[PDB]
Amino acid sequence: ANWEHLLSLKRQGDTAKRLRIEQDDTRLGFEVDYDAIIFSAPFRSLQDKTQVIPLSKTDFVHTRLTHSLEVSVVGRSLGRMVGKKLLEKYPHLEQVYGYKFNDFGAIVAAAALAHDIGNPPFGHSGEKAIGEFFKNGYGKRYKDSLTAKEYQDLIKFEGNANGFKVLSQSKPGAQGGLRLSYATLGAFMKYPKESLPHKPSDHIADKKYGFFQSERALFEDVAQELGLLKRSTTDDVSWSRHPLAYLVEAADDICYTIIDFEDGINLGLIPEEYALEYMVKLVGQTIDRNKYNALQETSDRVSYLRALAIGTLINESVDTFMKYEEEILAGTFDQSLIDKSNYQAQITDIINLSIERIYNSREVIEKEIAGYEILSTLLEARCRALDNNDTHYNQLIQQLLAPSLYENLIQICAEVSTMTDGKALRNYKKIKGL
Amino acid sequence: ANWEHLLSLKRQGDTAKRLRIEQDDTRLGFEVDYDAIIFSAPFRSLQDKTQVIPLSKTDFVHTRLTHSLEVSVVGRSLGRMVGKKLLEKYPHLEQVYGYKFNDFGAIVAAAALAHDIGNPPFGHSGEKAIGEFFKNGYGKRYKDSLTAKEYQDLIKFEGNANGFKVLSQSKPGAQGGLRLSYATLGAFMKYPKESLPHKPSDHIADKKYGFFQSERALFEDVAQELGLLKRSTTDDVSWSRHPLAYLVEAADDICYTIIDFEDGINLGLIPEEYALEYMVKLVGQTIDRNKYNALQETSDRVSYLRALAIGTLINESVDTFMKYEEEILAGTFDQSLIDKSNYQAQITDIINLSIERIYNSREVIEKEIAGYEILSTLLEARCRALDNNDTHYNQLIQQLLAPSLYENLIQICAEVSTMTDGKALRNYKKIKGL
Ligand SMILES: [Mn+2]
Ligand SMILES: [Mn+2]
Repeated sequence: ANWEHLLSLKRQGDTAKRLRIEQDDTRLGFEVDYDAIIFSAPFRSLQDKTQVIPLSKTDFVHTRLTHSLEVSVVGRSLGRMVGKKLLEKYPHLEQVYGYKFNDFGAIVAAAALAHDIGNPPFGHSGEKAIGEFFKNGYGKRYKDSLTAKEYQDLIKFEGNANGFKVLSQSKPGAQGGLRLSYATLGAFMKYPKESLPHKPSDHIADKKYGFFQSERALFEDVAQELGLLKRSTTDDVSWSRHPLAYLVEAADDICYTIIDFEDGINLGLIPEEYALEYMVKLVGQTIDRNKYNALQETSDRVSYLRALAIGTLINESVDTFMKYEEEILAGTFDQSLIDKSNYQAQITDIINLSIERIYNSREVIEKEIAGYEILSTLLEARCRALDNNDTHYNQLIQQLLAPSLYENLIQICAEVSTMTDGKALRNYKKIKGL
Repeated sequence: ANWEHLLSLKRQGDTAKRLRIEQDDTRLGFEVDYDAIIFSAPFRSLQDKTQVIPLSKTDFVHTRLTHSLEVSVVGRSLGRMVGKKLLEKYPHLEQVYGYKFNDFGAIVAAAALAHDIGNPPFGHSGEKAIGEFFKNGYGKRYKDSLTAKEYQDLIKFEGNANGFKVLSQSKPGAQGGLRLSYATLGAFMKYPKESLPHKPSDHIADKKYGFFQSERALFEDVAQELGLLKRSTTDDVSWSRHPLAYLVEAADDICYTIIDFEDGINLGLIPEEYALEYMVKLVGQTIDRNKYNALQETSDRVSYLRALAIGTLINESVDTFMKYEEEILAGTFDQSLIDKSNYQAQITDIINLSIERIYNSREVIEKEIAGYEILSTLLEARCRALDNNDTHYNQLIQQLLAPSLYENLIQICAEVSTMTDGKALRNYKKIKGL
C-alpha cells in the first residue's frame, strides 16, 4: 500500500489527475471538503437530531451536530500529529509530492465531521426499526424481487452506509453529491465491505458494512484510486481500511466515551460522586487537584476532567497508530486503536456505567420505543404509497414525504433516515391524527 | 503598527514571551483557541439560541451556533488568502519570525467562531430590553451609585462587550476564562473603545463599544501587547482596530446578508420569484444556469446561489483588504470592507428585503415583543433579589437563577444574556406561574 495514492485528491468524475504539488494551498481540496460539509443540507439537519439523550429546553444535551463538531476537532488534532510523524517517517511525501502535515488533519477532520451524517433518528433503534420492517414487517413482501445483498441492505440497514450515500448521491443538476476528495471518502469508510457476507470475522472492520449496492460502483472507483488492499476475491467485494479511517474511529470512540459521561453527570443521570473514581486513571498525572477543588460548579469540574482525559487519549492514540503503522498500512491490524489502549479497562468501565445510567434510563428507553413506532409508521406509509401510487391517500403521502424497486426502497430508507427528530414526529403525528 | 506584535501568542497571565518560531505546529496557540471555543460551555449554549427567526421543529432555522460555524468557515478562508498575500508582501514575517499563512486563517476562524458568543437571547430587542431596564426601568435606581461609564455599560449594554467578558471572565479555579491568544482577542474586538464617549464619529469602529469597565484593564493589556494605535489621549481609552478584525467583520457581513436571504426563501418569508433578481449581479458570471434550471428543489437552487455569492464576496473582500492594507495598518481606514464592495447596492437591496420580509414578519416581531417582557422580568427579579437578599422569595430567585454594586449588575446582565431562549422562557414562565 502507498501513502501517495491513499492521499488522493480525486473527485468523482475527474477526467485528469490532481497532483498535490499543483494545489493552491488556500483552496486545498481536503479543506474545501470540510467547508462543503459545513454548508450542506445533510449536515445542517444534524442540528435537530438526537445523539443519545432526547433533546429538551430545560437542559443542554449534545445533538448529532455538536457531537460531530467535537469528533472533527479531536480528529483534526489526531491527523495533525500523526501527519507530522508520517512526514518525518516518509520524507519523500513532503519533499517530492508536497504533502504537509495539515493535509492529514484536514482529511480526518472532514471525514469525522461527516461520520454520523447518515444515521437515522432515535439512535440504533432507528436502524433496527428500519431493518425489522423489511425482515418481518410490511417490507418482507419485496424479498423475492431483490437480490440477497439488496435485501440485506434493507434488513440490516446501516447509517454508516447511508452516510456514504448521502455524501455522494447524484441528483439532477448535482452529480456526485458533495464530491469530496477520495482520500476523505476513504477515511470516512470504516467498514469497506458490502452487506454480505455478514460478519465474516471478528475484525472491527467486518462488524458491519459501509456501502449499499446502489453505491458499490462508486466505492469500487474509490478503492481503486486509493489503492486499498483486497480482502475478498469473490464477487462480494471488500477492502482493508484506509489508514486514516482508524483515526476517525478513535476520535469518535474518544468523544462518545468521555462526553456521554460528561453529559450524564450534568443531566444528573450519573451521580457526580462517581466522576473522579472513573476518571482518576485517565487524568491522574495531569489533573491539578487544587484547581479542581477550587471550581465551584459541577459542569466546570466535569469539563476539566473531560479535557484532561481527551488529551490523554489523543496522545496515546497517536502513539498507538505509529507503533502499528506498518500493520495498518498492510491491512493486518485486527483491532481499533482504542482497543490497544492502556486505559482499556477504564474505558470499558465508563462505557458500561453510561449504558447502565444513560442508555437504560427511562427517557432513553421511552425514546427508542417511540422511535420504533414513528419510523415503522413512516416506512409503512411510504411503501404502501409506492405499491399503489394511484389512490388519493397515497398521493397525499407522496406530497407530504417525497415531492427500480431496490432503488426506490433504498431511497425511501435514506429519506426516512435523514428526517430530523421533530419532522419525523410531526409527520407521524399527522398520519395518526394529532 | 507592526505585524509581528499584532500576531501575539500571549495568553493572560504570561510571565514570559511566546515566540512563534518556538511553537509546536501541532499545538499552535491560535488553533488551540479554536478548539477551546468549540468545547466551551458558552459556545455550546449557542446551539439553543435564535439567530434571527425563532426556532421551530417544522423547519430548519439557523441558530447562533450554526451561524457562528458558517462565519468561522468564511473567516478562515479570508484569513488564509489574506495571510498568503501578507506573507508575500512582508516575507520577513515567515522567513525570520516563522509565521505561516494558516496562522492568519486560524486567528480569524477563532475570533469569528466566538464573535456572537455574548449576545443576549431574542436578538437586539434583548440588548434594548437590558438597556432600557437600567435607563428608565427598575435599574434607574442605581444611576447615582455608578460612574457615567459604569452606567453607560448598562443602559447601552452590548453583546460584543459581553462576548469579551465571556471569553476572559476569571472565576475560582479558572483565571482568564478561555485564555485565548491576544491576537485572537484583537481580531475579536471590532469596537476597541469603552462605552463613553458615545459615537464620537461616523466610523464603524465607533458605532458601539467593545468592552465593559470590568474588562478595561484586560483590554489595556491586550492593546499594549498588540501595539494597537491610540484613538484617544483622554482617560476614555480607545484604539484602532486590529487589522484582522476587519476580516472577522466581513465574514459576518457576508454570512448574515446572504444566509438570512437563503433562510427567508426556504421558510417562505421571501418569494422564491425574487431569488435570481436579487442575486444576479453577485452570481452572474459564475452561475451555471443550465445546472440551476436542472435543480428540482428550491433549497438546492438557493444554496447554489448562496455558495456562488459567498465565493464572489470572499474574493472581493480579500482584494479590498490588500488594497487598503496600509490604511488599515495605520488605523486610517474609515469603513468596513463590505462598504467598499462593488456590489454595495445589491447587498443593501438584499438587506432591505430581509428587513421587510423577515425582521418585520409577524413571528420575528412577536418574538422581540415576547423577549422584552421575558428579559425585563428576569432582570427585575435578579435586581430585587440583589437589593434584599434576605426575603424568602429572593433566596428562591437566587437558587433558581444564580447559585461591588457595578460588578453585581454587570454580572446579572451577563448571566441573563447567556441564557438560552428556552431556559429564559421557562424561568420567566415559573416566575409568572405557568
Ligand atoms: Mn459518532
Ligand atoms: Mn453574527
